[PDB]
Amino acid sequence: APFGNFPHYSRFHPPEQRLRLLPPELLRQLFPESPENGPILGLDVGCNSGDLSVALYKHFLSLASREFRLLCCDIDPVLVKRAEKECPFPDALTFITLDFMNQRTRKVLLSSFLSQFGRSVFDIGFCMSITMWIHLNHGDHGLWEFLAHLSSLCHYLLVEPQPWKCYRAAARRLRKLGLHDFDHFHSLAIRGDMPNQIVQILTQDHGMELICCFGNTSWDRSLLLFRA
Ligand SMILES: Nc1ncnc2c1ncn2[C@@H]1O[C@H](CSCC[C@H](N)C(=O)O)[C@@H](O)[C@H]1O
Repeated sequence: APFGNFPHYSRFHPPEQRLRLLPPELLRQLFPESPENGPILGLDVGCNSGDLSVALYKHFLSLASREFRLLCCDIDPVLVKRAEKECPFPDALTFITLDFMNQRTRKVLLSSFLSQFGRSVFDIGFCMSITMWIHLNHGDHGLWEFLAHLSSLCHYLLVEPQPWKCYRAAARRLRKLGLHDFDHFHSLAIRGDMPNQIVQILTQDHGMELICCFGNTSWDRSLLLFRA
């Protein structure tokens, strides 16, 4: 699993103590309630086995005027269709297999999904614990391009950057497991304060402003909310 496609990542830190400081009223606190805008469209990048996506859907409190549709994508197809067969809400969550660092696949599938509601772009994006894997697999330039695509693809963006602590463990686990091919740990110049580095990249470069954060940047894991 070089892209970090660990089966059932949910055994690793539980959904509940990654959203305990996340307000359930977030969907109420971010979007108007006029139904003319249509459903609230979320893009969950990196839905390992649907656990955290289902938990995010069950966690947010609805508006009772619009409905929350969530397109979740992942690079491992077996994991995606497991998430499909394990998923409580069929008519609310749509699972697809996508390598987000592929222009053609991403453009085609994301326009196929958003054509169903008009929706030139998404409403809210979810980038939970995928930053480090995009980084390790495509260098600083791939992290930059990933954040750029998500900034120009979403109105709001809830990123969970993995700290530099996890980088060492992941790089060791990949180097020893005959997979140092999917690892640029040496050539990474963006380092140390991954939350603040993501903040600076999404702020100076991609026209987004940090409007919320739940957790400390020096904590276990911090959640960071940007808006275009
Ligand atoms: N280029 C890429 N495009 C899409 N998904 C990717 C990707 N690289 C990695 N992923 C997916 O991103 C996930 C990161 S693991 C995090 C799982 C989930 N976000 C959670 O926090 O519970 C992995 O399951 C992997 O399958």
